[PDB]
Amino acid sequence: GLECDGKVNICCKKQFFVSFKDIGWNDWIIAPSGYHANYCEGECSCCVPTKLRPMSMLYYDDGQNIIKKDIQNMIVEECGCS
Amino acid sequence: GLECDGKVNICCKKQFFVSFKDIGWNDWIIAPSGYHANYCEGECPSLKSCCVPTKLRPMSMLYYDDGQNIIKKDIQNMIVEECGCS
Amino acid sequence: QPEMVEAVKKHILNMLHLKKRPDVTQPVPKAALLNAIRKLHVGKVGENGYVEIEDDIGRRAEMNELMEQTSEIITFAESGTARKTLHFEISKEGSDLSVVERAEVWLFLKVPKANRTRTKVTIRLFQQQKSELLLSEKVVDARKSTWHVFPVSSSIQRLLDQGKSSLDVRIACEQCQESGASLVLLGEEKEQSHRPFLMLQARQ
Amino acid sequence: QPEMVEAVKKHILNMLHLKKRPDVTQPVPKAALLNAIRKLHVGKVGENGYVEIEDDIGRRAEMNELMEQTSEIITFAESGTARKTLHFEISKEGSDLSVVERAEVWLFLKVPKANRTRTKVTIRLFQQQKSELLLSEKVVDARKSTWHVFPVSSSIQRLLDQGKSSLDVRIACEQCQESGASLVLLGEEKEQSHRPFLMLQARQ
Repeated sequence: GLECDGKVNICCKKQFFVSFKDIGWNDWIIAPSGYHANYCEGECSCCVPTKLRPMSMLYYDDGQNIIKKDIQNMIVEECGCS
Repeated sequence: GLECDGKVNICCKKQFFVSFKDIGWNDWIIAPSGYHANYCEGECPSLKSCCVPTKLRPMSMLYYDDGQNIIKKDIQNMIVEECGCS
Repeated sequence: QPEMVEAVKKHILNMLHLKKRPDVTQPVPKAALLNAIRKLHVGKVGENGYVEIEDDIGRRAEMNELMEQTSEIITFAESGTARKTLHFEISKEGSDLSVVERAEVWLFLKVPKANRTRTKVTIRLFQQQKSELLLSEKVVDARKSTWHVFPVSSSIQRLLDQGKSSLDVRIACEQCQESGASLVLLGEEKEQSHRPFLMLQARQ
Repeated sequence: QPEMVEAVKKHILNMLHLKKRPDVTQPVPKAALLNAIRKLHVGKVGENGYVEIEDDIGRRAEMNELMEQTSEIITFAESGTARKTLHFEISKEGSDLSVVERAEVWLFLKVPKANRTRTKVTIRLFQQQKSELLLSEKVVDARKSTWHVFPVSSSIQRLLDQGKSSLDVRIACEQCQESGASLVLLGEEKEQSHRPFLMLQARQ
């Protein structure tokens, strides 16, 4: 489990968090507050995600429709070389 | 999700089941009966694609570590359920 | 054959943090083993047979992938063009879902004064086509203002089978008024919290 | 910055099977919304506005990875060289484990005749060092043959901290015999099913 911090070059995960307020999505997305956009970059074999975590969202599909969904492999928790 | 069946060249999973009895491991491995040795082989067009497992399932084992020690463990990413290109 | 059998062997050993398969010894008596794992609830054994792991984490993952395929839809009623009627425009997400596991209509019955008299009223829901079929017939409690759930899984199923996504519901409750009760079919201000809604839960 | 914000935007939309972000409209009243999700147990609401998803599948995955860190060890007693003493050789797997969550010693008290008299007996467990420290002092039921659990988490914790992997236990029960009861310390024929054992559950 490697964590990219600036100048490292090996296959690790970057970690930038996105809040739906700054995006203009906090009106149709009821919950959660934000998405953990963690991605894998670097050079090895392909630097693929190795540990994935499902995520549940609560959102407006329409003016009168609420959706509760559970997405698999939504959040990349840990990656390394393949 | 692609399933390798004999003649095929795209990135899919081949699956053969291994019973610990046929291996000589059914004495220290109490449970389960066998392991699902599913692995990903195949070819993806070329930033390259490695045909990596995409859906993984944890598995728990019950086994003798010693003559008087029993272990119940839960391993992550033990079984490869589905793969695709990366 | 052998090169692969040895390949998964080493893999199993790496996952268990073992450099090697355990050396062969004489294990504890089987009766001793089975009894211990039973009492600790780590393993099940039945009818003089093999052992199955209780609290299998693989059975948990097999469950988490099930609810990943099951989606919940909350469809709020829109005011119909007719008396005592609700319009439901089910989200287009309902097209991706084939099998209805559960479908409920939620109505709020408002009862200002708690009656000890006339506790029972019959509420009927009518789906309108072209003709009205009975969605649900339910005798409910008229003691106090409370919610009431109407099972319509079969109807919503049949509706999705026919490729339709719209439901028009007429509601009937003759005994409601004399009980001092009224079903909320609209968002009265300060009563908008009681706006009726359809719940749909479907998979695949 | 923007090219990346748009990257996750498209990503989220592909997971939801949406070609596009929903068009802006007028949503249902919040009181209507919050009340509905509360009653269906799909969401929790905190006063002043905050919304948390009830039955978050992310919490389940966070739970599954937790029990992946935790291992259970069942260590069977080996017969000591002294009277009324058990020897425990904890698996080397216990070295990988640093924090003890739970540790139990299991003893079977055999009572052939069900007595209404002399119901209470005091059982003591002594860890032997160099000196004997009290593992557990428990008053138990002597009505009928049954198992009895002794909590020793603190001691097993202390033991693993000291880098040790061995436990020698002396057992004392003076009132046992006059109760017509006896603790099984060695697995007799057909009584091997009652062989005493230590349970260790630790993580990280």
